[PDB]
Amino acid sequence: EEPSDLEELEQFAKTFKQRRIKLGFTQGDVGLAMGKLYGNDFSQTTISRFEALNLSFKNMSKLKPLLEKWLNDAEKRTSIETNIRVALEKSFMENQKPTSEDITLIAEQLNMEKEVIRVWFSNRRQKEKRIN
Amino acid sequence: EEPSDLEELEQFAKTFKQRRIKLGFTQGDVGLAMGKLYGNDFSQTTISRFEALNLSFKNMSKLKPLLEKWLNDAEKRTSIETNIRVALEKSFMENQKPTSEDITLIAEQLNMEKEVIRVWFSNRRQKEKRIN
DNA sequence: ATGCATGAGGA
DNA sequence: TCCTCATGCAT
DNA sequence: ATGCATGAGGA
DNA sequence: TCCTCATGCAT
Repeated sequence: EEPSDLEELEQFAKTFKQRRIKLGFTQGDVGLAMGKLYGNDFSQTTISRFEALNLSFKNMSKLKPLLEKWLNDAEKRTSIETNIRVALEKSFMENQKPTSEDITLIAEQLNMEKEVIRVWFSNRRQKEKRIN
Repeated sequence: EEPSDLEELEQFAKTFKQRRIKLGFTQGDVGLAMGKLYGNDFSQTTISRFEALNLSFKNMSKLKPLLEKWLNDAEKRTSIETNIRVALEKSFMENQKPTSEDITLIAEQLNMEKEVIRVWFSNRRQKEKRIN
């Protein structure tokens, strides 16, 4: 094993956030600098997820090398109802990956558009793969 | 959470390795291409650790964004004795972070240079923070 | 694929 | 000094 | 900081 | 179609 393991990534995240704050940069500032200085800008959202390890170990591993260059050098949409959420969570608990059919049922059952439900389960499986 | 969570990073790693092999590139080839095309070369070791998630979630998160640019576009040293290792592991089990004093003891006790032992525990704590 | 090491940054 | 974190030479 | 979404790539 | 994975707009 050559790449950073989980404990090391947690330390890098710690260090990165300290340096950013020490230097007076916002998460947004860093994301913008990454595009200006290294050719790949990142959003405030991604910088926030990285610093909190709210990403999978696979994604954190891709990003760490990129953010490390910065560190060295610096030196219509629909909103889901509260009750529908809980039920959705309950379902996720039963089956993490419902089929197109299971899903269609669950949609009508909750009276929600199919695509919205398909996406909710996709987002939920992704969140479950996050470190934090 | 915006960055990739653990499950998503595992999927990206899977995908990345499949594409690399499908395209006929070695891990070394990719590491070299990253320097030629994106300005930050990586070693075969890092590409191997990334593909196996033998890095922390923090480090995987840094690397994923960088390797993602590639993926899109492609489309004197001392050797430790076997018995000393086991004992060292036993020790690690008792105390993960021994002090300079604890360490010095353990060194003489095993008749090994101090620095070598300090480094072994540092490497061991790092390995423990890895996803895999 | 991985053991032993280095080096930057902060401790 | 000495840790953490990222990374890699040598094997 | 995070809910809901998109889009690339493969399934 | 439809998943996984990376990423972000809008809130």
